[PDB]
Amino acid sequence: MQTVIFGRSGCPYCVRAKDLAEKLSNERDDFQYQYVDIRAEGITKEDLQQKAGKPVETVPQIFVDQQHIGGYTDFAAWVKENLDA
Repeated sequence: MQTVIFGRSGCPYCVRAKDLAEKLSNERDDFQYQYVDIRAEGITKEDLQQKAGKPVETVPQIFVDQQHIGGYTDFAAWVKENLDA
């Protein structure tokens, strides 16, 4: 599916979500990922806040096609109990 990482380049934080999503992207031939940045490209915390589900002031965040998962933690966990095959 389409996994999207919306993080803050510069910090070794999104790196985990990208690596995970990426690795998955290769472990499973049906998985693709996208690294989108909030400043580098120009996104607004408002729009994101809206599409994520009011994550107040917490980054980075991961999205899955249409649903929002949360932070790298939720992403790793989500992955574990979803792509365990």
